[PDB]
Amino acid sequence: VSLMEKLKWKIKCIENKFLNYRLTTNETVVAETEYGKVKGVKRLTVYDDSYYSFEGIPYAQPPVGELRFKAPQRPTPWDGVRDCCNHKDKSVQVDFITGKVCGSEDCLYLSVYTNNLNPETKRPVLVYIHGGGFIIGENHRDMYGPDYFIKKDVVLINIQYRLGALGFLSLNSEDLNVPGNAGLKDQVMALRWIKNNCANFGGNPDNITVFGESAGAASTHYMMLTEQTRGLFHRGILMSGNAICPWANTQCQHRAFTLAKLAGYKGEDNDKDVLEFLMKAKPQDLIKLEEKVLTLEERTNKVMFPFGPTVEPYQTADCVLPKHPREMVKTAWGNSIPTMMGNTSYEGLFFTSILKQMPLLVKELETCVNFVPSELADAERTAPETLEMGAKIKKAHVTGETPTADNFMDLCSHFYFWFPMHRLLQLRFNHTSGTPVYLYRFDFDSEDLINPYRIMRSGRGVKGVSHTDELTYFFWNQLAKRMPKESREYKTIERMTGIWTQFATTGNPYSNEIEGMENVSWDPIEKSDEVYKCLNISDELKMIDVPEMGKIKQWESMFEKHRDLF
Repeated sequence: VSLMEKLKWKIKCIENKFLNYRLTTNETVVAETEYGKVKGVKRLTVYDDSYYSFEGIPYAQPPVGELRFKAPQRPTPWDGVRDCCNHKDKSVQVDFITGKVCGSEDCLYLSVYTNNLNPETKRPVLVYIHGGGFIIGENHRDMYGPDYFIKKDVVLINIQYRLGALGFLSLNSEDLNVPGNAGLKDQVMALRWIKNNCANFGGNPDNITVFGESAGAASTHYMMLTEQTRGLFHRGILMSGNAICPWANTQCQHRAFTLAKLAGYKGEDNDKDVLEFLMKAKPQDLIKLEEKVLTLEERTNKVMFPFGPTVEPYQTADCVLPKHPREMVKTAWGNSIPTMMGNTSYEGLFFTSILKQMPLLVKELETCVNFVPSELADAERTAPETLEMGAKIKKAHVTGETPTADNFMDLCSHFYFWFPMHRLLQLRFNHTSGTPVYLYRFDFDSEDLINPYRIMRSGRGVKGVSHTDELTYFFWNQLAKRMPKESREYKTIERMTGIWTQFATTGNPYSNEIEGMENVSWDPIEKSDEVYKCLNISDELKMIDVPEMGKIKQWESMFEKHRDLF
């Protein structure tokens, strides 16, 4: 990230600190939790509203020392008042602006926000799980501020969980008790805390919505798949992702060795000796080195991250993912709660940054074999069958004689988001009670209000609605500002927070109390539907046929002779 964006960020970081102080009040308050009393503080927003803020609530034991790489344990109770007027540190990770490692192994906290601590009726509980490819992210308010949500009468909760190798290291040796998915197991324990305590904040434990975006969407879906969380929450919103996206799980059991070797491990490839080294290593040295773990073969085959969600190699008491996600859908309790899913209108437009450093990637569309789903393609991607599936992809996205960068980013919309969404719906249809699933397409483009991911994806002065462009209208961030109440940006904030709170409360996303939904008839998807219908969210709210349907079906055609793999 460029020196100018670095200094610009440094200055906004300084601005945000002074804004956070100014927006604090002296009105502290105390709530009960099952672990002891917590002191929160009331804060202000730039729209002159206010909310009670409880930050730094522990839902697990600090995962340090011997607890590193392991399943989370329940925190120790305390008798007194715990200071929750300040945020805790984020999971150890690389800062995308600075490129330096930041954060701490002590990161298993959650935040609880609400405009009213003593409501007259118990309120819908909204739980946000952040994305960041399972390697970055945080519940800090400079990125995920509840300022918009607290206009509505809900309780909003933002959790943290362990990222990267510290969250997702996986070893085969059953004696070592590092089956993997510690970071997902962090999410589970946070849920159990939310189930059992949200009532003390005015929240209704029988009306909980979990939602997330990117890796947060995949996490939300994982929380809907696992038996570990059955009945814990009641609605799910999958924003630009799910657990059968090709980036959302990986078999990383061999990669521990590689990471230890990068970090200075001298010795042989056996799990026990690898673990012992990794247990004593400095957390920052490990995270710094994660970028180098993937081989060139893996990157070629589109493996995006070294460590993430995995099929655990043996079953433990806290096991989250015992079979592949596609298999788990077939027995998922989550299949039978109201679900909303959606994507932006140009998801893949996100990859512009990466494309600029790697022009050569656009030549991959000449045959498109590297984008054939892994489970269908051969090792070298050279089999005649593979060139045949590749051809079906190329016909779908390459528009002229020679492939373009826009062909590429369009393909990525489908490779990373639409096609996995299509596979999940169809699969889900075969194994569900028949609860509704609603689709949205976020198609609202503005450069007047933005969020920090635009800095990362080099999205300055780029038209189109990229992956993460919609977070801007849900959460406050330190790049935001007060928007006029008549502006298109403000109206979209109302519409987005409105629909989500509408869905959270009733399990039905439609309301005529939302400006612009007067002629909206928003129907759920049926298994009989050959074509998906979605609410398209731009300046106007319009029900349409999903525009990406034709390409979606083309991708499906790759499974013609392999329908059991679909």
